[PDB]
Amino acid sequence: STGSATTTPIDSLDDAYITPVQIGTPAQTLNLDFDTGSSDLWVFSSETTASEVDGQTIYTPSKSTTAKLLSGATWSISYGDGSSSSGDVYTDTVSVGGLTVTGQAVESAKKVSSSFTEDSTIDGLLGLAFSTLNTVSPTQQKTFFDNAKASLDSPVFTADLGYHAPGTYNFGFIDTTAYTGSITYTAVSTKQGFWEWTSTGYAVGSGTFKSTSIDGIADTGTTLLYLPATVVSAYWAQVSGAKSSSSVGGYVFPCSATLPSFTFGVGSARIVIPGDYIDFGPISTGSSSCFGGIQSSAGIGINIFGDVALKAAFVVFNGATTPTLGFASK
Ligand code: NA
Repeated sequence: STGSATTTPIDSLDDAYITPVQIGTPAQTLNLDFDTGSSDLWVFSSETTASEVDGQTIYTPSKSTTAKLLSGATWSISYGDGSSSSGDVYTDTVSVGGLTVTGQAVESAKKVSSSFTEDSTIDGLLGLAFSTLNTVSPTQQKTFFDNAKASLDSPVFTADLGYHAPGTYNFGFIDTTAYTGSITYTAVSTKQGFWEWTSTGYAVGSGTFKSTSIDGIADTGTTLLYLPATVVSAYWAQVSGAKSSSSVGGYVFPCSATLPSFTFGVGSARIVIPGDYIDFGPISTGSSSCFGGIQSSAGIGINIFGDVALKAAFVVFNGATTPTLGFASK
């Protein structure tokens, strides 16, 4: 089997992407944030504290003829941005882009933190990291990918995120029309439950490539590119008037600037992030200070190749017995 679903930016900045997901019988379609940096499929629901729901579409298990309470199971998750959610668990039928899993754990939120309530466009998350990070207690649950894997034509999914445009998540096949050149594969460590890999270096604009190992995760659920402070300083030094602002919480730059590209290495291959991808716009409405899309990972404890990096590539998440990542230009 295979599946193919379009993923759509939630706003004009590509802060996140939403993908429709069919849950239950008859289908309830919710727009989920597919997150390769977490392992829970959780949804706003009929159980969510009413004051914490503001425009989201909710999953109502009582209206699904295939929903079953996973008795005694609870979940609770905290993300890198300080957001959180928790609740109980149902099993149900879940379909993505025509690919169906029966008996998927669907984590029903009783509580969500303010950042979820305030984002009316995201109805929940669908985790695509390794199932070792799933938070369901006392019986850990599998991701949608892990449950689908054995049925797939190939044990892979691909992320093809758009810049200010829709893109695609495919399950079970490589679309050889969706990228240019060849795919370069690189080793993954699953030791922390993430799609963790080592980039071979970087360049700033038309500058020389610096060969240096940068361990990080491929995380579709993180907006920005978080790299070591040396790398990030080197990048922003090439933008007149850019500075790190403790008050704003990262590097800002004059909105009048033209940003340089940023290149990252994947083995001997190179993925170029155009400068425009690094502009996250005014820090507040009408400001002439703009927020940068490359930020320091210092204090986060891991480098994160989030959407700013991933949307410059066609990315293969290879879930074979020895997982690997693939990157192609597109
Ligand atoms: Na922000």
